[PDB]
Amino acid sequence: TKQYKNYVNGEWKLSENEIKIYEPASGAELGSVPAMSTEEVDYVYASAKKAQPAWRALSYIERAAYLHKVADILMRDKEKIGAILSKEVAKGYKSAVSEVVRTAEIINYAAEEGLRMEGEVLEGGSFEAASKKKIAVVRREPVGLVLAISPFNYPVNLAGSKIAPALIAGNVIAFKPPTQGSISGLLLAEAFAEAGLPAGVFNTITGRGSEIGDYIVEHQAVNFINFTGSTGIGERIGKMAGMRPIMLELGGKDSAIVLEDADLELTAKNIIAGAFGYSGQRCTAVKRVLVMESVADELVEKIREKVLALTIGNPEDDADITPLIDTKSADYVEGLINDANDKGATALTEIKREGNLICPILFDKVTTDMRLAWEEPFGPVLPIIRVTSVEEAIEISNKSEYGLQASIFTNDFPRAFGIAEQLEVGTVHINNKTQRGTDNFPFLGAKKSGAGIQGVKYSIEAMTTVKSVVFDIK
Amino acid sequence: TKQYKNYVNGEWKLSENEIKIYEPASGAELGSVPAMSTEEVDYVYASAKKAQPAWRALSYIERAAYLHKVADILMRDKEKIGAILSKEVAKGYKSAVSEVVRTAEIINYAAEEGLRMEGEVLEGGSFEAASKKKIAVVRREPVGLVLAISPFNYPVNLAGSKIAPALIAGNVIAFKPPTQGSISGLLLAEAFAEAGLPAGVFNTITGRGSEIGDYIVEHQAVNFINFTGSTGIGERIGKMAGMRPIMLELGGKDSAIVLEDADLELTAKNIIAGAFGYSGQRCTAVKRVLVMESVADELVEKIREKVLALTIGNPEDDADITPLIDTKSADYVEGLINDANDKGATALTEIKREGNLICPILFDKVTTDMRLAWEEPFGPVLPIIRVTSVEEAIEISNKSEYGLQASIFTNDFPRAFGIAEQLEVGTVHINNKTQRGTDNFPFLGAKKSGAGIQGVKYSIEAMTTVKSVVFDIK
Amino acid sequence: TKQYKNYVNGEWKLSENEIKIYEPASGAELGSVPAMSTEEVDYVYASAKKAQPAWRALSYIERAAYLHKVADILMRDKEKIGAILSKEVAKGYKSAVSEVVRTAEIINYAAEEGLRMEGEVLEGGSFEAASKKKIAVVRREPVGLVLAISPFNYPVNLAGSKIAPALIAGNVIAFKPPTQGSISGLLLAEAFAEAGLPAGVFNTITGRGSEIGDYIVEHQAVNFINFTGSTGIGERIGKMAGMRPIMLELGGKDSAIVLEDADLELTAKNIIAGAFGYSGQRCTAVKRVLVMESVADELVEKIREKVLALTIGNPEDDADITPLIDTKSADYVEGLINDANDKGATALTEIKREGNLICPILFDKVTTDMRLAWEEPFGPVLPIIRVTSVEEAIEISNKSEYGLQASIFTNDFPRAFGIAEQLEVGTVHINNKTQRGTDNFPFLGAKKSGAGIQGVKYSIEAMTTVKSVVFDIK
Amino acid sequence: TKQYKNYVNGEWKLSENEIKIYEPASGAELGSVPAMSTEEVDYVYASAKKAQPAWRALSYIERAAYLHKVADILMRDKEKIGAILSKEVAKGYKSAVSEVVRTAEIINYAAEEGLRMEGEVLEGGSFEAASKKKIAVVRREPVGLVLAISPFNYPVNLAGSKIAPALIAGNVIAFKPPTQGSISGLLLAEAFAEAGLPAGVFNTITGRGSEIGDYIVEHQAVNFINFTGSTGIGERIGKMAGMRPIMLELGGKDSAIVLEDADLELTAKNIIAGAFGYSGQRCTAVKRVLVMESVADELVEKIREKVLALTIGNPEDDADITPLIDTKSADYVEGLINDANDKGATALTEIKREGNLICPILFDKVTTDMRLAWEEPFGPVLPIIRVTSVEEAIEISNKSEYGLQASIFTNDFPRAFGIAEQLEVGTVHINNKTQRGTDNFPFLGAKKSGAGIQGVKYSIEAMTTVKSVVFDIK
Repeated sequence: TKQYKNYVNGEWKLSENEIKIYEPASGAELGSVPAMSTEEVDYVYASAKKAQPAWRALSYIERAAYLHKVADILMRDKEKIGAILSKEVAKGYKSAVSEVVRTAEIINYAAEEGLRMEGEVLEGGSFEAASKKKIAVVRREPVGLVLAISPFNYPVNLAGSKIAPALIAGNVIAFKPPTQGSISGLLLAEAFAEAGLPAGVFNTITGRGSEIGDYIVEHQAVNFINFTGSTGIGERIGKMAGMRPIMLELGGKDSAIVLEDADLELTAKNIIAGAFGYSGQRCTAVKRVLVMESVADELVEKIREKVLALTIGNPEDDADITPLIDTKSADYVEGLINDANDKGATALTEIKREGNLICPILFDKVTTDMRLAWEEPFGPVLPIIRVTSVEEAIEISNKSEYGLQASIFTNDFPRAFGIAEQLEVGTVHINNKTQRGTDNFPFLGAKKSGAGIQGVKYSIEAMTTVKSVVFDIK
Repeated sequence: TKQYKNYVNGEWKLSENEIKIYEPASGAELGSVPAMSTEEVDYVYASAKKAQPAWRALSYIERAAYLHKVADILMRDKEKIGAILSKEVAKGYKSAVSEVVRTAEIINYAAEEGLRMEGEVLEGGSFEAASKKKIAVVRREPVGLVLAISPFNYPVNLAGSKIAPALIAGNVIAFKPPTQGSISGLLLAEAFAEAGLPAGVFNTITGRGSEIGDYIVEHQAVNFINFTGSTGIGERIGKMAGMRPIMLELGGKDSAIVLEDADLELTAKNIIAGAFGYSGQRCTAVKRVLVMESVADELVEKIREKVLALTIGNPEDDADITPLIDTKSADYVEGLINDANDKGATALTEIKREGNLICPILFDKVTTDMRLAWEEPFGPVLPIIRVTSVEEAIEISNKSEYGLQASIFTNDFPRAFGIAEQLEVGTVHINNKTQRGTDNFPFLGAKKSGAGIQGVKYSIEAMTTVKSVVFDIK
Repeated sequence: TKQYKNYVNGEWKLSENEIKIYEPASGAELGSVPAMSTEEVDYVYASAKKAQPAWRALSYIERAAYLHKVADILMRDKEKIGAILSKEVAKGYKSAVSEVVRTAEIINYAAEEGLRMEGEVLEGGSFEAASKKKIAVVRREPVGLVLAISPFNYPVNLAGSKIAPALIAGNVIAFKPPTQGSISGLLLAEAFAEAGLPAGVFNTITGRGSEIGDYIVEHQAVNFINFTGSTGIGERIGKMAGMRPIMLELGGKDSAIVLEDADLELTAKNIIAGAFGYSGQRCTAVKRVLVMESVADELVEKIREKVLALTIGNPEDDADITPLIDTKSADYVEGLINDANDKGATALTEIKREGNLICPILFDKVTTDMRLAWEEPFGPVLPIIRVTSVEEAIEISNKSEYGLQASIFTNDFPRAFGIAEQLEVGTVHINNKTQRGTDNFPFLGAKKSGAGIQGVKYSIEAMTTVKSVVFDIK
Repeated sequence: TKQYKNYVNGEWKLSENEIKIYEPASGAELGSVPAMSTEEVDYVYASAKKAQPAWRALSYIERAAYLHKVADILMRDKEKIGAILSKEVAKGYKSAVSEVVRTAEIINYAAEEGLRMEGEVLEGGSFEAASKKKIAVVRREPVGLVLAISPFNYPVNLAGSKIAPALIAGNVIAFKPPTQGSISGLLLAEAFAEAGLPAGVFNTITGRGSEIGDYIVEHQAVNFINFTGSTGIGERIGKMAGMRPIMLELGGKDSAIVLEDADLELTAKNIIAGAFGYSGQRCTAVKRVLVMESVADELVEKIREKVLALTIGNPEDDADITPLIDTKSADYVEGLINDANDKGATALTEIKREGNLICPILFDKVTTDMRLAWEEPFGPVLPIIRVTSVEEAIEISNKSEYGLQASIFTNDFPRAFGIAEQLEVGTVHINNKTQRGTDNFPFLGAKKSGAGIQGVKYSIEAMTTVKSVVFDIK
């Protein structure tokens, strides 16, 4: 079989055992990745800790140059990498190539953002007259070794957004991609290998959850854990971290609040795009519509018609709706569809499943007593919940355990800003669908949606600490 | 006569000659102020330069405590000071007392804003690998001696907004109030004297323009000139400054852009307040209305009626419209009223003048061919100019030589933000009248309206320089 | 007995059970504090969550005014409060009064630091051409309810440093002081009650660890846990926090690195002050001396003599060395003294204990094989460890599990900066003893010494989150 | 003759008249440049003002890409450009090639520094309770058209340090290089032409001072004047600017303060390098040594010997000492040498001049009564002034009208920081020669040495203004 290797301490290494990966859309084998042992994980960390001092000793300019080369290589092989990424996670080909390009953009931006690292000088005389000759020279420093873990829906992009910001500051990296998406993660590692970064500064890890899952997080060598995935695992990682710093991006149930003075055509278009992108397999996606009753009927018809125009099919054909990641996922989405349909909701598009390919579906008349009103599906299913007041919309929205982002469709901005202050989310989009949009902007979530503030600049601050040197002037 | 003295080097001093001040509303004598000689100005500067080093040597906390005491004293004597300020510049009594309270607020805020002064530490390795062991410790420093000159409409408030920000940073002060308003300026000086600031750090100057006007600005001892007054004088000061730093707040012809979807009642109320406050004797005041033709008639009627509700009379009665500062001013405003009325404009309120008291007047159908469409009157007269497109409104607005602030009345914010980017002004108020409002916000003007960015924080940065100390780590 | 009450939802409340507090120096009863039940804790949290929205709705200026009043009241009653604080934790009277004054200073500073809260505006066109009309308006927001827990050595000061920074931002407070020091904590609460803050925004909690210890931390109502205490408890709190934000200040074993070119008299004086203050019961205190062999003998003699000049006795007499907090503590310190003495170290001052009062002791010839070389004693005992190179000093220092602060005594600054970059600590003092010194400066620790960056400004950033509003310009 | 053209509005243009340029070292003709008329200057400005709006409308990312291409082209042709620059200003070949490379570094750095432009959001409730619902969205904006004028000693480097920072922010450029160095300036223009920037955004100007000198500065189309040259011209430009913003880097007389505990070998080496680089034709260069008497004799001998090792000759041979820019310059330097020698100073190296090539000379026993002690020579001549106290050194130093930078050679840093606070300069180098070193660091001068703060980041802030949009939340 086409056997892939891990990049450890400047060497490509196979393990005694391996894991075979198949294509979610065809079932065809793509190749295999190593199934690491805890001893092999120990070697990755030892190598990283060994290389850190010399990496930190380099100038910012040299570290940025390395990252810039990685990005150039990725741009060169985007079609090559995109081809395999498309097949591994059943993502449309064009979209798969876009993820690689966006990974290059974030890597370049983090390189330049991080080389403009600066500290501050504080005055003792600001707080006390007797300490006026005392000043504090404060400079930023890396936290050490960072463990970065990416998700299946963006195995390459949501890896680079952790790796580049960590490396430019002087930290070393141990990268753990998702098993379903590990081949693409190893393809990303090749660019780092070709760029020539010193041995041990960048390493990869692959294996089975029951063998190295808790082990990679609990390890004393790890100084920071940056992760994107499920809420359950995220909660667990937070506890296993102890008092060590973390960054987590978990679930979402983004709501789109639609007022009576909204532009319904623009609203309909943005909701369709945000809700069905990648078959609904996104954390930042419109997952519930809270619309004022007086404009509900009209909005639902626009959305209904647009759903019927979506393409359904294979990754190679660039279909809007592709097969879901695995059988277990489709089974879950199916169970939510049954609950709503059996409880009274009105399905405005046909319920159909062939293999793991679920056709897009719009559900009207959804009530807070239904599972679909609160649970994150991660499938092509959108619920419409009608309200009679903006106050009610705010209550239902904040009632959720999630708080990633929110959309407000209205022509009254001062009012939209007021509502936005009340919503328990990280980001609020006015007259636009939710999105991580513009990686320079802050990205965070409230309640169970996460911990820590992302976005290039914020990721760098998060994965660095401070060093204060105090002395008296004579 | 009640003879006032200047505060110089910890002493109250009279001059051989004096200037008598009268009340603009009654003509009654208020007292007299010294008419300084150039030699006396030389002594003020010599004293200030002598005291600067020891003042700079104090801690930030000690300098803030002094300023806080000045503010407490002003609050104690607000009725006392307000009484005389009301009579000196013909400002309503209540309003006169408000200026003193606002002066105390700015003094306290500048004290606390300035004690939180901090520098930065820069990395050599950001720009060049070879310089990675080189860092730069950058701290703020005062510019030296600051010459502060206040205006007649706010002789105390627009003095403190220069003095406090300058003093907290470590600069010394030479304060020159307007001749008509010098008594109030000397009343402000008493608080500084009672607070006990060291001799020479704060001093006052009074005299005749033809004797010390250019002299006080051209003097080599002066390191910064902070001024508020007329555009002509401002231009002249900029030239006399040479290459020395300055801060100027000059004229204005603020426009209120009214779109077809605006709330006309709110628009009418804000325009009336902004245009007639203190009889129009303000730089930041609505001085021209650019309204879309379709809503013009309705807006003009609301404004017409509100003008008729304004009170007209004496300062002691807290009238909205009080007598103008002097005869020359009323004569000028009168000439602008004749030009417009003789050229065809439609006066919607009677033209009346008794002494230097001009009744408020609204002019409809004003064209760009009239003087009133461009010239700053500084009197109770408001011109209405009708337009047929937002593009035309933007052209007429930017056509002016002034660029202080602007108002936009509309319910479309994204569009308002777009228009705002096109307007050549410092500040744009959406659905509200222009104003220096909130002294923490930046205050500046484009084109002929000024030089430098004001507002507490920005005033401190402006009146300070930087000191960079570079060394290599071993 | 003199029975104290908790301040809950604007009311003073007793519990069914109580805890009697005695004076560590005399054994005399001071009074009693409530022993809360889990239901009573539920009421405190419910009240706080209920009052938060209206508290957040107030302007920054109003919240600062409240805090300023609290500080003024504390200053008024400093002797009154200091008298009892001195007796409760066996701290010298004058020093006890100083803690109250410093608490007032931090409360006032946090009020003014927090009202100058500002956000940022980011450009979409910085990252992508297609997003140039998109901007992000980012403003700070409170995290919700903050649980503040203070230590016994600074029950009032290290309470206010958490409370004020939390309150000014818009968060509500639940304050849990140490049981031994709960009376002083309740005396601090009286100032908050007299200042008139709304019911529910500030509340206190007192009780037994085995009844409400884990309960107060695990509670879902709590959004942030700010704590100062032991490393063991700190680790536990971090785990119980889950993925919720925290702030921890734990143990320390600060080292004083002394080079051959150091000024030995200044070094000796600073080491004596830092090591014996409050009988060694401080986290930021010189706890081990790593001196170059060639200057060791001379330094040890200076330190020896200075130890003999320290006063020993009762709190009311302002003695340098007062009785330790409790019997268990003295027993522990005693065990460390025996280990070192039995293993070969050279005691240069007599070993004596009467009650819980341990006389100050200096130990020379300490080796890394002794407990005293690594364990935090929290008693008047100082170990001297000789080295032969700066490289050895750095290895021994970083070998510790703690990393709060460090001192370097030398006349070569460029070299001191280089060493400082290698030390695994938060703050490095050059030619001065360690200290939290100047509460505006950052205060943090590495490894097991803590989590999060303190200092007024940093405490405010830590206990706040961000809210991003994104929209497109037209 | 090899006739060069100006780049105007996307076209290369000749003028009716021209100016022939010769090589300062050989007298051989290099070619010719246009001698523009005032009408031709009018066309450059009209074209620039016409192109500005569309340039400002592009995204930051697009403007940075353009600048990055300019830098890549310069790197490609460095030998080509360096060859001619070496001959035009008589600069060593290798050094001439270094200037081009450094120009590329600054252009790339300014591109990335400028795309990370961000504003701030301010709270109304910080200053007043009644204004809590009012916020200010503040974003940066370009000033318009920038006139950049470079010097002869760095015609290309000190052009790019103005151009790149101006262009990335959205301003348009009109570049005026020195006549002696205009060919190299036009070679720099070719890179901008090849990079394909829109017509009118970048333009060049060449001509005679008596024809377009005041004209280019006084022109109303110009919004900012950025200049590097002589103090006399700089003063004049400041006055001609009126109240428009400026940036000036003028003369210098940098002093090297040498204390008794200094490392004399390191001191000697740094002084030689700083004083004789490019034959002393630098603003930031050690121009006077203020050494404590007790170590003077030893330092002077080291310096004496090192001067004798300097190479003297032609640009093509990479000599340390090359011929001076013109005859008038050599004549001036000669006059300073005579004054000192005739007044009693001790010349420790021979006085020799052949053509415009003056051999390097060291003058000991210089007194404040000699011209060489205060006047900027711009030639290979270094004066040694002995002092008896640090206080005296500080007085003599600050006595100068110049205040660019300063060096302090000592092993006592706390003391060096104290002295640095007293020195009236922009930058102070501890144990190193003066230099613009690291273009990310701030670069400014006190007194007659300039106006405005340079350095990449500071240059961008200087050539931009602010736009404040204020509105109320509902």
